[PDB]
Amino acid sequence: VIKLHDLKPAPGEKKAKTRVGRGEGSKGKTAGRGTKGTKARKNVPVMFEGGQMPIHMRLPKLKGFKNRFRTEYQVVNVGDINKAFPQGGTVGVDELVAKGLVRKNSLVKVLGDGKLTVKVDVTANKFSGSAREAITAAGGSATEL
Amino acid sequence: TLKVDVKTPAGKTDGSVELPAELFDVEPNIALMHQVVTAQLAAKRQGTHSTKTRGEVSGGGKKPYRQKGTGRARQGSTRAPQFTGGGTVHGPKPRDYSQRTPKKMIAAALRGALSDRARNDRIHAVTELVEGQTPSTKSAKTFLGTLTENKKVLVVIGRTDEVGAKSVRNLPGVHVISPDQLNTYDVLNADDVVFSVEALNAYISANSK
Amino acid sequence: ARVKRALNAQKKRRTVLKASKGYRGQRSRLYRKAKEQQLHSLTYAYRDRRARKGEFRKLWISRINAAARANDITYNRLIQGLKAAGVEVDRKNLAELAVSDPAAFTALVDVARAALPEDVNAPS
Amino acid sequence: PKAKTHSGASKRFRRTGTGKIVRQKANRRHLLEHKPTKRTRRLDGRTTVSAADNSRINKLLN
RNA sequence: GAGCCCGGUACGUGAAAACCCGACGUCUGUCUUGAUGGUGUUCCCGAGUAGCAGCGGGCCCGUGGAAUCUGCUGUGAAUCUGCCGGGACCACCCGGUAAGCCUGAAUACUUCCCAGUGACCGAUAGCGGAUUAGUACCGUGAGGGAAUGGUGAAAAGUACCCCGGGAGGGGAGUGAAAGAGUACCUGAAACCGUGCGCUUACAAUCCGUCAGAGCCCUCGACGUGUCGUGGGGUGAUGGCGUGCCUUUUGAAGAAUGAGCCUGCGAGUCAGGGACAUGUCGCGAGGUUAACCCGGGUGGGGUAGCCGCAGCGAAAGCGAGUCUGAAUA
RNA sequence: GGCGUCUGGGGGGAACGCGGGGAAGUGAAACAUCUCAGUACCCGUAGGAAGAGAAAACAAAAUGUGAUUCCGUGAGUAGUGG
Repeated sequence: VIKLHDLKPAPGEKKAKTRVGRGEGSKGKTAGRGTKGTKARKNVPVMFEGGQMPIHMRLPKLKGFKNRFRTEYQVVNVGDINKAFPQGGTVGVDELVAKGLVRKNSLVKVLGDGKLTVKVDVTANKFSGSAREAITAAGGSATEL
Repeated sequence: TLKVDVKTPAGKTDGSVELPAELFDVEPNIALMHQVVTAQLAAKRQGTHSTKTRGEVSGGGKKPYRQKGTGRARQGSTRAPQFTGGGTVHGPKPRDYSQRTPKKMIAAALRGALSDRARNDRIHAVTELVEGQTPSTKSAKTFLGTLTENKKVLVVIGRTDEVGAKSVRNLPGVHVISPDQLNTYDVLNADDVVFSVEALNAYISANSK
Repeated sequence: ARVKRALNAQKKRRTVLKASKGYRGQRSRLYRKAKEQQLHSLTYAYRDRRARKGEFRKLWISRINAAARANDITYNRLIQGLKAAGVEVDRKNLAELAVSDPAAFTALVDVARAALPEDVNAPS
Repeated sequence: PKAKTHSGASKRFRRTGTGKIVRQKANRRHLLEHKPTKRTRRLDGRTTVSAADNSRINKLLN
């Protein structure tokens, strides 16, 4: 019968905290800081490089813009369809959502990475060429919203 | 699959309650239960400890005396940490100790504690603690003595069972919990668990559904 | 929880002060000076434990040399003769024999003389 | 308070599929007449961040 | 060290009067001289206002291509095919109807009152303030600002005698204890004495350490003192021996700091932060935030977040993709 | 302007609100743009809460939401910046 005093943590799951400045035995009189200097008192900023031009300022900015109007698709490969729908049948967006192939409230695009050998009807937002050929090859249909 | 036979305060068996395997037959996990109860106790603790730092002590807003010429050590304020009556450097401050344990861990720990209790047949089911409409601590104590001879017991009755809750309230080793408030710490702290029939059925229906 | 530093410090202070009994002046009363003197005393003890073997060997060599010269023989020739003769008695018991049993030391001197080569300076 | 990422480091460095940090080579802005086409060609494109600056650039980016 | 001694607790009870919440009324206004769905035209729909220009403020936006909002100075319209906004601007569509006014709830806080709580402090701590406390004291003034807790269960606080001017003490008593006497629980260290044992006035001593004669004490055995798998104290004498810390190439010091003791005095916390590494749950899935319901540590909560496809400045394509006239 | 008669105001308060004025030590390893910070402080005012509040609003072709306020995400993102 396990009681409240029979509860112990997993082996090695707790580790003793290292307390510095507690005598020369463990870490004394310096707490692992060495002798004097800037680092011996407060800190050194990451972006600082000693007065030489930093790597984050002497390099050209990455070219281009971001296109706030970009449309992004959550993708699903035909191999995932094959593995997750062995019996085939109707495949909609929320079937993939239930099967956990795509996120719940996003656009869906079907790609043709895997092997499709089951007659399957897929209704998505977009299809790649290889995905459409793979779906139609197995007798299925590839309609898009 | 373990069977628990319902006992009545009259002393006769009433029926039986079927304990599902997934609720009363899981392998206890010592580390998981330890973490869960530690988080529970941390959530219980209130951090009402505070100390005044060098900036919150009264006064000390002026440099005391001449830095030089005195021949004494240089001081910037009379509230410095080295000064008697000065501020505290790293003192306790009000803080929250609660941990964000996932739901699955808590459920698994409670299931493990319940299964450990059931393995040694420390689970008992009753219809009512005492004859209804009037609390009676003597009758409840006698019934609990008949049920078990252990020191600490846990009584799980519904929030509407006022008579039983009042009856078993004053016993030194009896702790009263509601079926929806079951937790690892309360189960593990108790040698025996006494379930009301409606409370046990409510717990099983809530969990196994 | 606030912790007072009394007991933890008093323990080591008691041990150090007890270990420094018999010292002269501040070295037996005040904890800091007693601790410094404890460092020095333990270092001195560690060094003297190593040096004591050499000191005692030197004393034994002196006694053996005196006893051998009392028998008209030098210490080095006596040692060489003893080594040649195969007697394996060390210098401690040799000095003990010299001090306590002169007859045994005389017999050992005789056997050492017997074991020595005819011409000690010969290139042999 | 949530940590703030670096602005210039974010504008200067990229990440590939396997998390490799990628920068763009300098000396390609102006004064490009005396530079032979091969010099500018070898300065074109993007390279991986050298292991010496990997730690600093990672700390700045995260 | 009390559930059964007391105050109390669980549980029930109680308001003359005052005040606060409701409810029903007197009372007040208000519609009923009213209501409906139809047809084609003139008027009205908030003016020194919108707009514009100059100089500014604030918006992710530091004047920038700078939209919306706003202050001052000039200029200054329209009333619905009117006007404003949809990040310069123009056209089309869409949304709305400025230059008039009120509006409860969800939200922030505690001078003060009530009831509690604490892996908070326990008299150098905790409020500066457990005691005359913002007092004493310091400064003309604004202002600064301390220190001081505990006899005993009950004062039963030592009647009486003696020494003494008293203070103080010795007897005698009270007390379980006066090694509790209003200088009072426990009573450490620094510092100052008294008594005993050893040693010290021919001696150059980081004051100790290793050998060590003698003297004293003590534990056993055997005789009358003498050894022993003994232990202690002090030690004449010999060998060795340049205090500690910091900063240093390097300091026993003639580089720095310390008169001593007792207390206090320095890598801590917050954030679903970032990285790395243990450990646990679940696992192509993991996980909830706010919030709601539980007198709890429990249950719910899919909004999001991280994985699940990459390449390209981007359009875009996609196990490929970019550059490229090119499978180069 | 004077006279007489009634009704109001004046000051205090620990925090919270609104509307104005508004620094510097600091960081940028110097410093003036910038930050600190609309912070510290000052001024005028309330209330038990205050302010805002009923589209001359968002949105993007959805036959879409529908006063204000507050909390969590969005997100340290889009951007902005000697």
